[PDB]
Amino acid sequence: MKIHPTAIIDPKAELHESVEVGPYSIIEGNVSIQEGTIIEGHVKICAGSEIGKFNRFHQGAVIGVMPQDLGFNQQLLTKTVIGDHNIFREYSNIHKGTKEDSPTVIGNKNYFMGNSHVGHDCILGNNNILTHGAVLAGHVTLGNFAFISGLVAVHQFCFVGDYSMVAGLAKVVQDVPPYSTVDGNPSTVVGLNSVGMKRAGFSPEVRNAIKHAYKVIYHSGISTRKALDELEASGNLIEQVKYIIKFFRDSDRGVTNHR
Amino acid sequence: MKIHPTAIIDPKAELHESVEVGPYSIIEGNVSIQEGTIIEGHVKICAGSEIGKFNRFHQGAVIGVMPQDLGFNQQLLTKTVIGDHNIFREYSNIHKGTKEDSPTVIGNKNYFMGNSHVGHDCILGNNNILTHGAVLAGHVTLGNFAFISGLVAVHQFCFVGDYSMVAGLAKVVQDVPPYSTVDGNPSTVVGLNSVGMKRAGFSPEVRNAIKHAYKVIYHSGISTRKALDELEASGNLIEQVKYIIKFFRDSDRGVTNHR
Amino acid sequence: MKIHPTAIIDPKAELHESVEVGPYSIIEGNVSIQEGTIIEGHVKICAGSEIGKFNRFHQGAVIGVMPQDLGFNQQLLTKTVIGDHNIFREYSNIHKGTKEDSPTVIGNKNYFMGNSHVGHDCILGNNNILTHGAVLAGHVTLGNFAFISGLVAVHQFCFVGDYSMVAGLAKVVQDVPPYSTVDGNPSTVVGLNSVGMKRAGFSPEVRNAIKHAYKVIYHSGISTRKALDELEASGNLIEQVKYIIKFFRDSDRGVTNHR
Ligand SMILES: CCCCCCCCC[C@@H](O)CC(=O)N[C@H]1[C@H](O)[C@@H](CO)O[C@H](OP(=O)(O)OP(=O)(O)OC[C@H]2O[C@@H](n3ccc(=O)[nH]c3=O)[C@H](O)[C@@H]2O)[C@@H]1NC(C)=O
Ligand SMILES: CCCCCCCCC[C@@H](O)CC(=O)N[C@H]1[C@H](O)[C@@H](CO)O[C@H](OP(=O)(O)OP(=O)(O)OC[C@H]2O[C@@H](n3ccc(=O)[nH]c3=O)[C@H](O)[C@@H]2O)[C@@H]1NC(C)=O
Ligand SMILES: CCCCCCCCC[C@@H](O)CC(=O)N[C@H]1[C@H](O)[C@@H](CO)O[C@H](OP(=O)(O)OP(=O)(O)OC[C@H]2O[C@@H](n3ccc(=O)[nH]c3=O)[C@H](O)[C@@H]2O)[C@@H]1NC(C)=O
Repeated sequence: MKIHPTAIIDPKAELHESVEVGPYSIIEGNVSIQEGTIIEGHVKICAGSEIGKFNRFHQGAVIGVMPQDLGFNQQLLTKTVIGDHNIFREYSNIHKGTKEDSPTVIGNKNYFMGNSHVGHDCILGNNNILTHGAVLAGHVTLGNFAFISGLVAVHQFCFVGDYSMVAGLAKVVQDVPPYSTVDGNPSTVVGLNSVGMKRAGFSPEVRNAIKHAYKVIYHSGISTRKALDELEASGNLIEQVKYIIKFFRDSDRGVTNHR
Repeated sequence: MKIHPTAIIDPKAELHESVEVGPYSIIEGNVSIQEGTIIEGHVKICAGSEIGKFNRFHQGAVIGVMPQDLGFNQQLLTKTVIGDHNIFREYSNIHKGTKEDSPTVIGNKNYFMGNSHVGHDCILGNNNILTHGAVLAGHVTLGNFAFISGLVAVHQFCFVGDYSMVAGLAKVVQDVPPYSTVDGNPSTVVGLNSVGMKRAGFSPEVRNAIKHAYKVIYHSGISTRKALDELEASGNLIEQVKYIIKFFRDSDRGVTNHR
Repeated sequence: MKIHPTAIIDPKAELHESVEVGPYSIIEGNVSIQEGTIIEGHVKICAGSEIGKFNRFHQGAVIGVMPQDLGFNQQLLTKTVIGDHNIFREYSNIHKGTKEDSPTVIGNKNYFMGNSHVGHDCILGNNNILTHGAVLAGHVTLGNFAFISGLVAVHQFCFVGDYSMVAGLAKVVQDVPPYSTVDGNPSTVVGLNSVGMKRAGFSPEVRNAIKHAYKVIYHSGISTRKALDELEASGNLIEQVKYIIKFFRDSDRGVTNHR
């Protein structure tokens, strides 16, 4: 329940009694911080921030700061929604939404390495890793268990599928498909994120069905449109594969070129 | 006119009366800060810094710090010259000059996104954008309205032309030509920065003349030297095109290869 | 001998009397800082940190922070060993070891530019340069006089040889061989780091023997295995060349592909 005396916390900020705030941190008004959340030193939590339970914010992390959008109205009250059990490492930088009804949303059990960045209006699910120095532009969506490696940049309006991986230094300009590994500049889909599926304990049967789905899509000499139709006409598919199909059809920017 | 009590500001620092300095910021001696400039928390403004009007320095921004030059004499009094209406985002990092008569110069209406870096002796004009995590080496020159995307690195002694764009993750080793888009590792000129010229309200006539100039240079099967001569012998050219020609001739490192 | 009043330093921390600690810095218990070491503002030195003589830690540098390893036990007492005459620039980030008997080790006369990162269990020798925004993963080893340029990422378990260079933006996934230059994504060995060998004052005879060694390895139409055997059967070799041979044989991940 210990808070450092040299912390500047607004009277109105709704901090749970268990919460810890370190030296020279600054918490603004219109802030909710729930149970078990530990804040270190020099952390800034900006107005609009709704932080859940058992999160950690390491030194210099900056939460709910202004959108890096030159057309954004700074007098607006916009939000940063953060779930439970997230870790924000040193100088990680999370920006709030650009509209009253579009917050920046982070789920549970995500890990933001030092100096990593989440732009305005990003939506992240659960158990994601954003590695050191990686930057998401505004309006980037991650599903669950995505691994984004160091110094990656993700273009605005891209989706990153569940259990996908993006290697160091990759320039992502289109969607990263589920269960897949993306790499390079220009980046391409390399193949399956097998290591991630195994780590996640996917049965060999599911992993093979995911493999067959992408064999059809990417390794059968037919267009993506025809490949998706073939998969469906094939009969009853597992939900992972239905998810792959949906992901391809709903894609806004399109899906990263295959290598 | 409000300054936070926990700020360490040198008595000699020349701050205007309107200026605002946030919690735990450190301003040194030999600092001039003009009217309307707002400084947030944990900002450091180093000796030699001449800051203009209506600038903003977000949390943790570091201004006029020592050159990352191992041969530089730290006892020297060198400057960081910053104009009006500039925005320096969280943990952005601006380094001072390496000589008494060569300051680091930033003009007006520039935007430095979080964790972006301007090396010693850089010269930047007006209305430029330095996107998140981007780094300019020492002695980098930007004109006006250059857009430099996220996690770009620019080599020392490169020039970046007006209304040019550099995409994520590009490794810039030679000049970025005016009105052009550069991308990749190794980077190349992709084509015209049409989006930027339109946004800037260039007439179709000017945009087409810029297009014709580069068609000759890059798309007519002739050497750059011959292409520039052809353009001039063509008669009276618009000033944008004369600027393109001058930019190519005055280039020190040469101009980025075309794709 | 001057320490700022607003610094939070643990009573148990073993700081030499000459040491300087700037405003709003935080030093923890179980910290040794030797003679002549200057710390600026907002620097954090974490438990386990053994800092030598005449080092400098610029504003916001974070030393001995927790490993970015999700399987690491945070209750463990692990170390960060730093030698003499090192410079850590603004917001540079050094992480401690993951085991009691495996510290993170930095030698002497190294330079860590702003926002550069050394992951858990890295071993660095002397006179190395880690340029702005560059990131080393955990278990990265650098020898002596390695120059690592801006925004480079180095994969876990890679070795970087003496007097080697890695250009901006390079994605390093295998070893960087001694006296060599590595570049790109995917990165390759470009050739010899001649500039670095000359700067270091290598005689033309040694530089030529290094050149001949790599000519055999990389420019004689024979496998690396055969090339190394040929070099040895050639007779008495200089120690630089023996070092090249050893480096290739002892390599864990293998050595970066040649261009
Ligand atoms: C181009 C290199 C970029 C380097 C960036 C360094 C950032 C700083 C990081 C450091 O500070 C902290 C420290 O580095 N953290 C890492 C730590 O060093 C490492 C221990 O060595 O454990 C993990 O690395 P992991 O690679 O996840 O486990 P491992 O090495 O056993 O797996 C080997 C291969 O598995 C593939 N793979 C893994 C997962 C997956 O889902 N799919 C997949 O194929 C990957 O491509 C990888 O090449 C930690 N997480 C991270 C994010 O690094
Ligand atoms: C490889 C991806 C790198 C991602 C790096 C993210 C950094 C963090 C950024 C976030 O935090 C904040 C947040 O991302 N800021 C951006 C914000 O998200 C976005 C709203 O979505 O508005 C702008 O993006 P813009 O791309 O300028 O406008 P828009 O998306 O409508 O234009 C589409 C295309 O126009 C081309 N183009 C644009 C200008 C030009 O002159 N020429 C040109 O061709 C570009 O190549 C681009 O692909 C904001 N500025 C910036 C710098 O991102
Ligand atoms: C892709 C560009 C990446 C830019 C990243 C900028 C980071 C911020 C940096 C700034 O803030 C601070 C500021 O930039 N620091 C640099 C400073 O600007 C510069 C003065 O201009 O002096 C040095 O640059 P150096 O390149 O070492 O000396 P020089 O320019 O005379 O050598 C030219 C060529 O030598 C080759 N070479 C050099 C050494 C070697 O061993 N082998 C080798 O071949 C390199 O590939 C290089 O292209 C300083 N060190 C650094 C690390 O930049």
